[PDB]
Amino acid sequence: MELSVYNIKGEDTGKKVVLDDSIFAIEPNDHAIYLDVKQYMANQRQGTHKAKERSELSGSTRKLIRQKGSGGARRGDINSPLLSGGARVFGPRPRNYSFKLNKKLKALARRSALSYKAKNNEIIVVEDFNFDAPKTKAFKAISAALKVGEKKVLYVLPEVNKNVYLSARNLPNTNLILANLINTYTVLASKNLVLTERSVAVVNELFK
Amino acid sequence: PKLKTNSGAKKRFALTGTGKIKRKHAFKSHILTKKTKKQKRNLTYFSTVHKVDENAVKQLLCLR
Amino acid sequence: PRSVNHVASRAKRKRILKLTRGYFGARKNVWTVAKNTWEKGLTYAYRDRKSKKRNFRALWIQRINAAARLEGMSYSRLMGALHANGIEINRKVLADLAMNHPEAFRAIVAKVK
Amino acid sequence: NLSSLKPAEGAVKSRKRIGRGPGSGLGGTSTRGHKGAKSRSGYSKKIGFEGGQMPIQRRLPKFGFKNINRVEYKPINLSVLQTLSEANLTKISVEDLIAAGLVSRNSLVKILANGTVTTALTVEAHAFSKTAEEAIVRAGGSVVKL
RNA sequence: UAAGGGCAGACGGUGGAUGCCUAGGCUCUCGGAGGCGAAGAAGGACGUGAUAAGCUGCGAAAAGCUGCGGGAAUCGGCACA
RNA sequence: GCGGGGAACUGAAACAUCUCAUUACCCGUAGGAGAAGAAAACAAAAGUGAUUCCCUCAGUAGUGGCGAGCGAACGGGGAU
RNA sequence: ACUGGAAAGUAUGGCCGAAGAGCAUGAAAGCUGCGUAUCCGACAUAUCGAGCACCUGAGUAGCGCGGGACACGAUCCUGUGUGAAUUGGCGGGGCCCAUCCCGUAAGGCUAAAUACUCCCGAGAGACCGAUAGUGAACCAGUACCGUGAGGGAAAGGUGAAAAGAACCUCGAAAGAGGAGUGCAAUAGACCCUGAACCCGUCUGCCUACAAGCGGUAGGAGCGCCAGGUGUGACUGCGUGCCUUUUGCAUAAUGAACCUACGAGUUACUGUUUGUGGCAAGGUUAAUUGUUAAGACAAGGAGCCGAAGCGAAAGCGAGUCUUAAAAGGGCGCCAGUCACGAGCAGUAGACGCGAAACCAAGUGAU
RNA sequence: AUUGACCGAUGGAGUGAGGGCAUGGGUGCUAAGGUCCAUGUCCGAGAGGAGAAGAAUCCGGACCACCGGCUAAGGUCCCG
RNA sequence: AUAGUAUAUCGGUAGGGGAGCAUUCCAGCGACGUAGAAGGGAAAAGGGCGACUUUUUCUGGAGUUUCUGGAAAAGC
Ligand SMILES: [K+]
Ligand SMILES: [K+]
Ligand SMILES: [K+]
Ligand SMILES: [K+]
Ligand SMILES: [K+]
Ligand SMILES: [Mg+2]
Ligand SMILES: [Mg+2]
Ligand SMILES: [Mg+2]
Ligand SMILES: [Mg+2]
Ligand SMILES: [Mg+2]
Ligand SMILES: [Mg+2]
Ligand SMILES: [Mg+2]
Ligand SMILES: [Mg+2]
Ligand SMILES: [Mg+2]
Ligand SMILES: [Mg+2]
Ligand SMILES: [Mg+2]
Ligand SMILES: [Mg+2]
Ligand SMILES: [Mg+2]
Ligand SMILES: [Mg+2]
Ligand SMILES: [Mg+2]
Ligand SMILES: [Mg+2]
Ligand SMILES: [Mg+2]
Ligand SMILES: [Mg+2]
Ligand SMILES: [Mg+2]
Ligand SMILES: [Mg+2]
Ligand SMILES: [Mg+2]
Ligand SMILES: [Mg+2]
Ligand SMILES: [Mg+2]
Ligand SMILES: [Mg+2]
Ligand SMILES: [Mg+2]
Ligand SMILES: [Mg+2]
Ligand SMILES: [Mg+2]
Ligand SMILES: [Mg+2]
Ligand SMILES: [Mg+2]
Ligand SMILES: [Mg+2]
Ligand SMILES: [Mg+2]
Ligand SMILES: [Mg+2]
Ligand SMILES: [Mg+2]
Ligand SMILES: [Mg+2]
Ligand SMILES: [Mg+2]
Ligand SMILES: [Mg+2]
Ligand SMILES: [Mg+2]
Ligand SMILES: [Mg+2]
Ligand SMILES: [Mg+2]
Ligand code: NA
Ligand code: NA
Ligand code: NA
Ligand code: NA
Ligand code: NA
Ligand code: NA
Repeated sequence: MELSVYNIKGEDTGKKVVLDDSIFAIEPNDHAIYLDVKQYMANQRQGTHKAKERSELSGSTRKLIRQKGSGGARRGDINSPLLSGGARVFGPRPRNYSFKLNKKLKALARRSALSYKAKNNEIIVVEDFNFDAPKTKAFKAISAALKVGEKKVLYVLPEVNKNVYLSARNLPNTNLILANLINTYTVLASKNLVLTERSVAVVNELFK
Repeated sequence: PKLKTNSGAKKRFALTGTGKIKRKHAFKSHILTKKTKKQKRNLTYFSTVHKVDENAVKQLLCLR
Repeated sequence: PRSVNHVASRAKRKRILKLTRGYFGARKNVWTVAKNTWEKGLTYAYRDRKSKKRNFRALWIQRINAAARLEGMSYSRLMGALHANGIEINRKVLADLAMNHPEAFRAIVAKVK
Repeated sequence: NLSSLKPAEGAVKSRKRIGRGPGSGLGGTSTRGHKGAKSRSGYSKKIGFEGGQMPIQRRLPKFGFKNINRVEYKPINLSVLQTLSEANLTKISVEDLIAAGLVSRNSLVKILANGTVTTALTVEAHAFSKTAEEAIVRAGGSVVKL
């Protein structure tokens, strides 16, 4: 799959780039996508939740009333869960939610999402650009010139470009990622994918 | 934690190639003259654990 | 997260308490008394749907017996004469004819007598 | 596409939940029967127990001993040697056998006679069975024990 | 017919559930630090206001005294009159 | 953290060896950490060289009214 | 501009953005306020050669008796009684001896990688939201109980703003009816919303010849609003529910009623199975690098599969049994890593409940 | 002939206090709503109909609805 | 359930298996609300069946929610 290349002013320059066929033209595996996204959200979890069990309450372990003769229900100590203000039984405990996925499984799910993008025709290749200073109005021009600014868009960049990061930070529906840290969830979280002409070469060698 | 093997089972049983469990026979220790040679020869052989006891023996050996 | 279904748990009780309106005393509005009474009533209704077919056939036969006897014939002999003649009119129709259209009933009797 | 995710059919299933009413078919006694030891909270099975009768791991004797100088050889059969050589070779060796993932680095190799070794090879293994050695030497090969 | 009673509805009483909310909790991450005291500590008693129970701050110099840096129209604590 | 003393219920479907556990608890006394630490060491004719901590080795070798149970090290991969 | 008590809402048209985090403001604010991005700042104080046989640790090493620690019911420690040698020495390599190998006891000192949180600063949460969450959101280790050690609560919300109701009427005044404030007073101080059990008044129908778990299935009349709704003369059938039992209307157990609370959960190690990845191979653990916790890339140590038989030496599609054979036994003639689920064990392990045992204290008012 | 009712492998159980009746028996007193076995059956875990009212006697195995019809055991003077 | 509409079958305690509803919170695509959200009272209508859902009206005066997937302090 070869795609045309546009400039910042959103005008085709005739120059074309090629996308590796093993990355962008496979048959997507939808169960692989389901597992990679489930793993991503689980690894974002911080399981800091807890309620107090019976051995953690502040009451004394003394027997409240004698076993027989009182005429009511038999009772032990004040921390019983049957009592008002007593122990919480089988409540939350601090948990680690991460699980393992095979490395080859994650590589296949990355290719399936990129194949979905290539098939839905939501991939734009733009020439590499660098700003002299951070200006949010400058980066809005590229998005408006590329006609991807009314919906969530992802910019794939090959290097740091601190000026570019600061120019795109304030804009609501804009996400920036490095071309070597691409994961399944961030690809599928945006309607449009804007690849820089140097990020194509980075992706082709890495995720082949 | 890790499952623990029963110390007495790991000195009395063994596994074979297809998964059966090797065992010795009892009644072979000290009162021997009154038994027959056929009986003693049958008792000297190794045997396998019965199907109804395989579950317990595997639990003792940790499903091994 | 902590999940308590306060509104849903209370709505289940309120729906049933609409069905127990009209009962005597605490059986209409006190929850564990009323629910007990309502459940027992549903068991009666399943049994009483069946007994309805028994009671209405017995009432049809009694009316047919009185109408036939005014024309010199008991129920057992009249029914024996109808089934002998192939007439397939059912007891609900005949009882209605016995009570509200006595002239049509008399024509069925005059056909087998 | 995060709005329309779907797992494969029959891949996820709901967990069992007991003690939550009659309609589930799992309430009341909650799959435990009526009384006895097994119905109580905190019951666990005594693995070797048989009710008091002498258990099977006691009725039977112990046997044998383990040798602290035991030597085990990884078996590499004849038909593997001819397959690997043609696929990749006319002088087989342990470092070649390790390089093809057929044996671990620190492992000893004995050559056995399950197959044919028609191709004429010089072989360097730690040990050789009598029949396996004859198979190579008959087929115009060489056997080097080292 | 109704001394009284039954059921339904309307409108109220009582009570404080529910919904919404937070001023306080719970589990942690990252960085620092790991003491105070005979030059009298931790913790207390008694006092201290125009007015002064209780808290807070303070110590017979007692809601406080003196410098230096900051800051700019209100201020005499919670807290009113 | 390091020292000095030190239970029982419980498990062994009873119980005394054993277990619970060198735990609870009591007492003495440091530091920002403490203890350890530079081979009268491991290994097995092949080698590694102070101590500490993590992953393995391994529920293995052993130990045990050889019951219930208890349970290493060598070697390898790391932090430093 | 509209709606509104009140715009921050909605619809136009602008503008800023290294600032579209947030909180407050009469409803939901990038442009109202405090802020945020970014940049700039301290008078103080705090912190950052040959030979030679001279030496090389003594009540010590070692040993007997009795104990203790080592995974352990040769090695290390010692209460009691004893007791060496000196480089050709001494100690260890799991009784012990020989040989060989390794090392130098009876002197000492040393950072890092490890353990923890009374506390300070900055943050976060598929954690709670007032019977929850700390015992304690308020007043809290308080009130209260006990000789004492000690035990130990309940209790949040008017309104945007007190504008917290001048004045009149009935009353001795408590209480109300008005007036007024306010979007609202059925927001009026115990004040947001305002449920149930329980308690009244009114209206409609039924009820003083009638006898059983109180309903259910039929069925006139009457009263309301076009066939719906309230009631129910009269008739048929009908001994609550739970639990425990061979069997309960049972005169076996259990509950005054309502609202709220209340009992198979999680971690680790296995095993079976549904679904996937890779495939004669499968898979990384600790940890490391880059970026800004995550993400991506490394890390092959190890583990499982790949040959079995034999107690073992060892032989090997065979092996063991045999003096040998025949016979006979065991073998020969797609795995692995995950995700979901069932089950097992270790943890309090579905919940509540003993009589008791042990340790350290408090008590002879 | 037979709606398929049997077996192996492997995941999950519950049960291990039974009871009445008929037949063959022991015991008891040719007593017991007694007790201990065997063979069927039903209750247990089974509603409906007859027996006035009865766990297991006689008839009969309830997917739901019907103001349709034919029958079983047992009945047809009235309550019915 | 079998065969692909036909035949059979559908009483149930302990117990085994299948398929669903509601509740709290999260991700994604999206909606509703001072021209009246949640909650509370009344009424009507739905569902192979059900757990439940929808609409109208009074109160109330600020939040609520469809679908697909995910996790539980998930039902007296
Ligand atoms: K015995
Ligand atoms: K009220
Ligand atoms: K009368
Ligand atoms: K009693
Ligand atoms: K909510
Ligand atoms: Mg106690
Ligand atoms: Mg609590
Ligand atoms: Mg729970
Ligand atoms: Mg012997
Ligand atoms: Mg069941
Ligand atoms: Mg029950
Ligand atoms: Mg029970
Ligand atoms: Mg029992
Ligand atoms: Mg049982
Ligand atoms: Mg218990
Ligand atoms: Mg009311
Ligand atoms: Mg509340
Ligand atoms: Mg000044
Ligand atoms: Mg015991
Ligand atoms: Mg100090
Ligand atoms: Mg250190
Ligand atoms: Mg030795
Ligand atoms: Mg509280
Ligand atoms: Mg109101
Ligand atoms: Mg109110
Ligand atoms: Mg009379
Ligand atoms: Mg009894
Ligand atoms: Mg039973
Ligand atoms: Mg009865
Ligand atoms: Mg009674
Ligand atoms: Mg009892
Ligand atoms: Mg009672
Ligand atoms: Mg009772
Ligand atoms: Mg009750
Ligand atoms: Mg109760
Ligand atoms: Mg028994
Ligand atoms: Mg028995
Ligand atoms: Mg009997
Ligand atoms: Mg008899
Ligand atoms: Mg008996
Ligand atoms: Mg039966
Ligand atoms: Mg049937
Ligand atoms: Mg059924
Ligand atoms: Mg719950
Ligand atoms: Na049950
Ligand atoms: Na009256
Ligand atoms: Na003075
Ligand atoms: Na032979
Ligand atoms: Na309204
Ligand atoms: Na409830």
